[PDB]
Amino acid sequence: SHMGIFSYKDLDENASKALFSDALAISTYAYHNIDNGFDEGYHQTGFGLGLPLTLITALIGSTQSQGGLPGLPWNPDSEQAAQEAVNNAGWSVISATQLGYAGKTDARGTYYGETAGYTTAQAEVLGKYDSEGNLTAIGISFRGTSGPRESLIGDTIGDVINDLLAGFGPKGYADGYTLKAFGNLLGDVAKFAQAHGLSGEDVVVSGHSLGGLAVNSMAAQSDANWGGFYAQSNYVAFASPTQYEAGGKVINIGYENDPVFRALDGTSLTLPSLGVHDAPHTSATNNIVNFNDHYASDAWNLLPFSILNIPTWLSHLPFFYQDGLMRVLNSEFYSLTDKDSTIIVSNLSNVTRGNTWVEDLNRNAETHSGPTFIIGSDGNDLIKGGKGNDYLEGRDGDDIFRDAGGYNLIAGGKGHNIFDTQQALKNTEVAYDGNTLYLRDAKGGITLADDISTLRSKETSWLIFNKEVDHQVTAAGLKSDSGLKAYAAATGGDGDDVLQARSHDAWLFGNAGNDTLIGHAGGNLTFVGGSGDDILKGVGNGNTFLFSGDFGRDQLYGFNASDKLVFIGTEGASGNIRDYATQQNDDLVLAFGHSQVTLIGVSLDHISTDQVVLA
Ligand SMILES: [Ca+2]
Ligand SMILES: [Ca+2]
Ligand SMILES: [Ca+2]
Ligand SMILES: [Ca+2]
Ligand SMILES: [Ca+2]
Ligand SMILES: [Ca+2]
Ligand SMILES: [Ca+2]
Ligand SMILES: [Ca+2]
Repeated sequence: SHMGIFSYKDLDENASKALFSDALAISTYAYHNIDNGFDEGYHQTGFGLGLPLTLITALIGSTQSQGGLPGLPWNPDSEQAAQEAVNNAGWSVISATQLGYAGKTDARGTYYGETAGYTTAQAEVLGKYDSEGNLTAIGISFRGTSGPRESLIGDTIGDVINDLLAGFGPKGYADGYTLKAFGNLLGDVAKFAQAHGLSGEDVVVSGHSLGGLAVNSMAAQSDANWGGFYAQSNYVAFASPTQYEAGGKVINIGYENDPVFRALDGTSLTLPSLGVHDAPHTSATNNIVNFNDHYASDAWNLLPFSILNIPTWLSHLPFFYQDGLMRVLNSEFYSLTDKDSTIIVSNLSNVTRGNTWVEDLNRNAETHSGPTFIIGSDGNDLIKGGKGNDYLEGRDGDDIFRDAGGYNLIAGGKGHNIFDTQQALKNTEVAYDGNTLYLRDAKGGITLADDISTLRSKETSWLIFNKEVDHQVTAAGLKSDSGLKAYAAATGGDGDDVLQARSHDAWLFGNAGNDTLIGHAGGNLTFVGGSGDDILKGVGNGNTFLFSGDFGRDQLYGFNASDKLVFIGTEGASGNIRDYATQQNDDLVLAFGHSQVTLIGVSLDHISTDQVVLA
């Protein structure tokens, strides 16, 4: 059973999604929009010849963004923007007075580290309230490296000393950070929580980079300190160099090409710490790619990947975490993902998005495996899937998709979207159920694609060896300069349809409703019952029975040794059909949670491996 890439402990899927959303919001808030100008600059001028301009904007912003420097009257107030965002997510700062806290805070309510050597640490304490004003949850967020704009340089230097001691300092240092920085504050928050009827489980703890380290540190101290109040608190760490994994308290989320993420092994410095360190960790999402201008560039990657290579730090910036990971969370394919799913997140500048394909380069990382998910932007994307199984999501904007093989799901989203086969149309079998385009390649790989307006092929002749040809996708067939080409299919509607294959039908599409799909003597037919509970009557040899998503409860007659079952984007993580199977007398039931198919008069030992695809 898939629980989502951000699944946490034994929470149900909706609860862990809500926890993740809260964590990322408060983690982001701790930076007070310090990287607002970098965000604008990067998207406007990029990371290549325009990099000098990007850096200027990072420092002093514009009329539309605020860079690192405070006090420029033509910048917008990015700190107010940051407050609005965290308040919108349901969270508001709790004052030192409410907590009865005697330590240091600033005019924005931020809490400061308590011990000498830790006085540049920053934390935020926030509350979530019900519609009647009662406190229902508490959020604790630790800031990564940096500080308030007004003391940015001095504060950053103290942070850097803390960072260096975590890597090269005494054993125990990382573990000690949060206790030394915020030991007293955390005691007061616990008493305040208790006073309001809350327990440790009502607390979310988050933070990014050095803040992610602080999350792991707090978890590491939580069994013994503060009366054990926070032992069962919810720890969500972003871009942490460290992992605390004893007791399974922390989820460590980050991008594999972020050189800070997992830089330390537990808390230990190792040789990979100064190079590529992609050995998988049990608490971590090990295979999410930040597909940005640096990752995309062969020229940038002539330099060795290392935390000592400053350009590689592009992938670490908080705005990439906020924007990119919320798109993962909100993906149409989220319920199909697991902790270690390969996910490629489009994070290109406006300079490169129009000429660079988002694809799994597998750069500076262990070899990827399993299905690949590629998440587009709300802009116009170019997205390319590989030879294995792919889930491609365009979102808003006019997107163009390519894919090199296997079994695939494509969601074009809003906009005018195009699927580009890169070869002669005659090499692809094409059909349409009225909403979804079905494409089968010469090796039998099948793609389902939603919201595709145009199918693009590449044609040739003795005269012009390359010509792109666009085919408008319509209910009546593909329309191009040559005319209208009908689909070789029978297509039902929302009702309970009876569909009988005609001599040249290659597909039967029941669509919604409980349909009856009847084959023919020549076989070689693909049955797609669609949603609802369908009856599939196989006749002859070489038939394919196809099932995707929530496909209802089907009954399958006439299955034999020459037929094939294809499951794409269905419930369950296993790639072995035996795991789904139960014999009920003479019938074989294959169960996919809320969906299932019963093969009438079939036994499991009569089905060979190559008769089933689980994609
Ligand atoms: Ca700081
Ligand atoms: Ca990896
Ligand atoms: Ca898009
Ligand atoms: Ca593919
Ligand atoms: Ca789109
Ligand atoms: Ca129907
Ligand atoms: Ca149906
Ligand atoms: Ca069905």
